[PDB]
Amino acid sequence: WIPMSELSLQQQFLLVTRVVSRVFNALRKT
Amino acid sequence: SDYTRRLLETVSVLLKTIEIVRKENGEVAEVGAALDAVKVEKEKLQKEIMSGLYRDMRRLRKERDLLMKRADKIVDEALSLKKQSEKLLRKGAREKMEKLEESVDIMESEYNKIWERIDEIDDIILKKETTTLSFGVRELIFIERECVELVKSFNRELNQKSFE
Amino acid sequence: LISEISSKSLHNLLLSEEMRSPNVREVLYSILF
Repeated sequence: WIPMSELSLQQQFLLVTRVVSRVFNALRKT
Repeated sequence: SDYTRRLLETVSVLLKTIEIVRKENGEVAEVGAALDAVKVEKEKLQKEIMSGLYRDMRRLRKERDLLMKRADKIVDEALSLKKQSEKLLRKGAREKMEKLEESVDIMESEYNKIWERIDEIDDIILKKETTTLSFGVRELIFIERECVELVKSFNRELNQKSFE
Repeated sequence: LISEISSKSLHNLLLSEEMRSPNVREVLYSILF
Protein backbone atom coordinates (compact mmCIF):
# COMPACT_ATOMS: atom_id res chain seq x y z
CA TRP A 1 0.00 0.00 0.00
CA ILE A 2 2.78 2.45 1.10
CA PRO A 3 0.34 5.09 2.51
CA MET A 4 0.30 8.65 1.21
CA SER A 5 1.67 10.28 4.39
CA GLU A 6 5.25 9.61 3.21
CA LEU A 7 5.14 10.65 -0.47
CA SER A 8 6.31 13.80 -2.29
CA LEU A 9 4.49 16.73 -3.89
CA GLN A 10 4.91 15.46 -7.45
CA GLN A 11 3.97 11.95 -6.31
CA GLN A 12 0.71 13.33 -4.89
CA PHE A 13 0.32 15.10 -8.24
CA LEU A 14 0.70 11.66 -9.84
CA LEU A 15 -2.04 10.31 -7.54
CA VAL A 16 -4.52 13.08 -8.35
CA THR A 17 -3.74 12.86 -12.08
CA ARG A 18 -4.33 9.09 -12.10
CA VAL A 19 -7.64 9.67 -10.28
CA VAL A 20 -8.73 12.31 -12.80
CA SER A 21 -7.50 10.07 -15.65
CA ARG A 22 -9.64 7.16 -14.44
CA VAL A 23 -12.60 9.54 -14.11
CA PHE A 24 -12.01 10.91 -17.63
CA ASN A 25 -11.72 7.39 -19.07
CA ALA A 26 -14.99 6.48 -17.33
CA LEU A 27 -16.79 9.57 -18.66
CA ARG A 28 -15.33 9.79 -22.19
CA LYS A 29 -17.34 6.76 -23.39
CA THR A 30 -20.57 8.81 -23.36
CA SER B 1 1.71 -17.78 -17.00
CA ASP B 2 0.72 -17.62 -20.67
CA TYR B 3 -0.21 -13.93 -20.34
CA THR B 4 3.43 -12.98 -20.86
CA ARG B 5 3.56 -15.33 -23.86
CA ARG B 6 0.59 -13.79 -25.70
CA LEU B 7 1.85 -10.31 -24.84
CA LEU B 8 5.37 -11.31 -25.90
CA GLU B 9 3.99 -12.24 -29.31
CA THR B 10 2.20 -8.87 -29.30
CA VAL B 11 5.40 -6.93 -28.58
CA SER B 12 7.22 -9.09 -31.13
CA VAL B 13 4.65 -7.82 -33.64
CA LEU B 14 5.40 -4.33 -32.31
CA LEU B 15 9.15 -4.77 -32.92
CA LYS B 16 8.32 -6.11 -36.40
CA THR B 17 6.37 -2.89 -36.97
CA ILE B 18 9.36 -0.92 -35.63
CA GLU B 19 11.70 -2.64 -38.10
CA ILE B 20 9.42 -2.17 -41.11
CA VAL B 21 8.86 1.51 -40.29
CA ARG B 22 12.59 2.02 -39.70
CA LYS B 23 13.64 0.44 -43.00
CA GLU B 24 11.02 1.55 -45.55
CA ASN B 25 9.92 4.82 -43.85
CA GLY B 26 6.40 3.81 -42.89
CA GLU B 27 3.63 6.02 -41.56
CA VAL B 28 3.61 7.01 -37.88
CA ALA B 29 -0.08 6.06 -37.78
CA GLU B 30 0.87 2.39 -38.19
CA VAL B 31 3.11 2.55 -35.11
CA GLY B 32 0.35 4.39 -33.26
CA ALA B 33 -2.15 1.68 -34.18
CA ALA B 34 0.34 -0.99 -33.08
CA LEU B 35 0.90 0.66 -29.69
CA ASP B 36 -2.86 1.12 -29.28
CA ALA B 37 -3.35 -2.58 -30.09
CA VAL B 38 -0.77 -3.46 -27.42
CA LYS B 39 -2.54 -1.14 -24.97
CA VAL B 40 -6.01 -2.56 -25.64
CA GLU B 41 -4.74 -6.15 -25.48
CA LYS B 42 -3.03 -5.37 -22.16
CA GLU B 43 -6.29 -3.86 -20.90
CA LYS B 44 -8.25 -6.91 -22.06
CA LEU B 45 -5.72 -9.27 -20.44
CA GLN B 46 -5.96 -7.29 -17.20
CA LYS B 47 -9.76 -7.48 -17.41
CA GLU B 48 -9.56 -11.26 -17.94
CA ILE B 49 -7.20 -11.62 -14.95
CA MET B 50 -9.52 -9.43 -12.86
CA SER B 51 -12.58 -11.40 -14.00
CA GLY B 52 -11.02 -14.73 -13.05
CA LEU B 53 -9.71 -13.29 -9.78
CA TYR B 54 -13.12 -11.85 -8.87
CA ARG B 55 -14.75 -15.16 -9.81
CA ASP B 56 -12.53 -17.14 -7.44
CA MET B 57 -12.89 -14.32 -4.90
CA ARG B 58 -16.69 -14.57 -5.06
CA ARG B 59 -16.40 -18.35 -4.70
CA LEU B 60 -14.03 -18.14 -1.71
CA ARG B 61 -15.97 -15.32 -0.03
CA LYS B 62 -19.30 -17.10 -0.53
CA GLU B 63 -17.84 -20.29 0.94
CA ARG B 64 -16.53 -18.23 3.88
CA ASP B 65 -19.94 -16.57 4.31
CA LEU B 66 -21.57 -20.01 4.17
CA LEU B 67 -19.16 -21.08 6.92
CA MET B 68 -20.14 -18.11 9.11
CA LYS B 69 -23.83 -18.78 8.38
CA ARG B 70 -23.34 -22.41 9.45
CA ALA B 71 -21.54 -21.13 12.55
CA ASP B 72 -24.58 -18.93 13.23
CA LYS B 73 -26.80 -22.01 12.84
CA ILE B 74 -24.57 -24.03 15.18
CA VAL B 75 -24.49 -21.33 17.87
CA ASP B 76 -28.28 -20.94 17.59
CA GLU B 77 -28.56 -24.71 18.05
CA ALA B 78 -26.14 -24.59 21.00
CA LEU B 79 -28.19 -21.80 22.60
CA SER B 80 -31.36 -23.85 22.04
CA LEU B 81 -29.72 -26.86 23.74
CA LYS B 82 -28.57 -24.69 26.66
CA LYS B 83 -32.08 -23.27 27.04
CA GLN B 84 -33.58 -26.78 26.90
CA SER B 85 -31.12 -27.94 29.56
CA GLU B 86 -31.99 -24.93 31.72
CA LYS B 87 -35.71 -25.73 31.49
CA LEU B 88 -35.09 -29.45 32.12
CA LEU B 89 -32.92 -28.76 35.18
CA ARG B 90 -36.04 -27.64 37.07
CA LYS B 91 -37.72 -31.01 36.34
CA GLY B 92 -35.04 -33.47 37.46
CA ALA B 93 -34.61 -35.75 34.41
CA ARG B 94 -30.90 -36.57 34.58
CA GLU B 95 -30.92 -39.06 31.68
CA LYS B 96 -31.22 -36.40 28.96
CA MET B 97 -28.71 -34.10 30.71
CA GLU B 98 -25.65 -36.07 29.57
CA LYS B 99 -27.08 -36.36 26.05
CA LEU B 100 -27.55 -32.59 25.92
CA GLU B 101 -24.00 -31.93 27.14
CA GLU B 102 -22.58 -34.41 24.62
CA SER B 103 -24.49 -32.65 21.85
CA VAL B 104 -23.09 -29.30 23.03
CA ASP B 105 -19.56 -30.78 23.10
CA ILE B 106 -19.80 -32.02 19.51
CA MET B 107 -21.20 -28.60 18.52
CA GLU B 108 -18.05 -27.10 20.08
CA SER B 109 -15.86 -29.56 18.14
CA GLU B 110 -17.49 -28.63 14.83
CA TYR B 111 -17.22 -24.95 15.81
CA ASN B 112 -13.46 -25.33 16.24
CA LYS B 113 -13.38 -27.14 12.89
CA ILE B 114 -15.30 -24.23 11.31
CA TRP B 115 -12.74 -21.78 12.71
CA GLU B 116 -9.88 -23.87 11.29
CA ARG B 117 -11.49 -23.94 7.85
CA ILE B 118 -12.19 -20.19 8.06
CA ASP B 119 -8.48 -19.60 8.67
CA GLU B 120 -7.40 -21.94 5.85
CA ILE B 121 -9.83 -20.13 3.54
CA ASP B 122 -8.54 -16.70 4.59
CA ASP B 123 -4.87 -17.48 3.95
CA ILE B 124 -5.80 -19.02 0.58
CA ILE B 125 -7.59 -15.74 -0.18
CA LEU B 126 -4.45 -13.77 0.73
CA LYS B 127 -2.14 -15.96 -1.37
CA LYS B 128 -4.47 -15.88 -4.39
CA GLU B 129 -4.39 -12.11 -4.06
CA THR B 130 -0.65 -11.67 -3.75
CA THR B 131 0.55 -14.18 -6.38
CA THR B 132 -1.55 -12.81 -9.24
CA LEU B 133 -1.24 -9.15 -8.19
CA SER B 134 2.54 -9.46 -7.91
CA PHE B 135 3.13 -11.42 -11.12
CA GLY B 136 0.57 -10.75 -13.83
CA VAL B 137 -0.57 -7.13 -13.78
CA ARG B 138 2.89 -5.90 -12.75
CA GLU B 139 4.58 -7.79 -15.60
CA LEU B 140 2.04 -6.31 -18.02
CA ILE B 141 2.62 -2.78 -16.69
CA PHE B 142 6.43 -3.11 -16.82
CA ILE B 143 6.44 -4.39 -20.39
CA GLU B 144 3.84 -1.73 -21.30
CA ARG B 145 6.12 1.10 -20.21
CA GLU B 146 8.98 -0.76 -21.93
CA CYS B 147 7.19 -0.91 -25.28
CA VAL B 148 5.86 2.65 -25.13
CA GLU B 149 9.34 3.96 -24.27
CA LEU B 150 10.69 1.99 -27.25
CA VAL B 151 8.04 3.70 -29.39
CA LYS B 152 8.90 7.11 -27.92
CA SER B 153 12.64 6.60 -28.51
CA PHE B 154 12.02 5.60 -32.12
CA ASN B 155 9.73 8.61 -32.59
CA ARG B 156 12.47 10.88 -31.22
CA GLU B 157 14.94 9.30 -33.66
CA LEU B 158 12.49 9.85 -36.54
CA ASN B 159 12.02 13.47 -35.46
CA GLN B 160 15.80 13.88 -35.55
CA LYS B 161 15.86 12.30 -39.02
CA SER B 162 13.08 14.51 -40.40
CA PHE B 163 14.56 17.83 -39.22
CA GLU B 164 17.91 17.27 -40.98
CA LEU C 1 -12.46 -0.93 -4.94
CA ILE C 2 -12.41 -2.62 -8.34
CA SER C 3 -9.89 -0.18 -9.83
CA GLU C 4 -8.15 0.55 -6.51
CA ILE C 5 -5.93 -2.55 -6.77
CA SER C 6 -4.95 -1.64 -10.33
CA SER C 7 -4.19 1.89 -9.11
CA LYS C 8 -2.02 0.37 -6.38
CA SER C 9 -0.14 -1.64 -9.01
CA LEU C 10 0.10 1.14 -11.60
CA HIS C 11 2.03 3.85 -9.73
CA ASN C 12 5.57 4.25 -11.09
CA LEU C 13 7.42 5.65 -8.09
CA LEU C 14 10.21 3.04 -8.28
CA LEU C 15 12.64 5.86 -9.15
CA SER C 16 12.83 7.69 -5.82
CA GLU C 17 15.61 10.25 -6.50
CA GLU C 18 14.86 12.08 -3.25
CA MET C 19 18.29 12.10 -1.47
CA ARG C 20 14.67 14.42 7.38
CA SER C 21 11.53 14.16 9.52
CA PRO C 22 7.72 14.40 9.06
CA ASN C 23 7.82 17.52 11.27
CA VAL C 24 9.58 19.22 8.35
CA ARG C 25 6.65 18.05 6.21
CA GLU C 26 4.25 19.85 8.57
CA VAL C 27 6.21 23.11 8.60
CA LEU C 28 6.62 23.00 4.81
CA TYR C 29 2.89 22.36 4.39
CA SER C 30 2.28 25.48 6.49
CA ILE C 31 4.74 27.42 4.31
CA LEU C 32 2.96 26.21 1.16
CA PHE C 33 -0.43 27.24 2.56
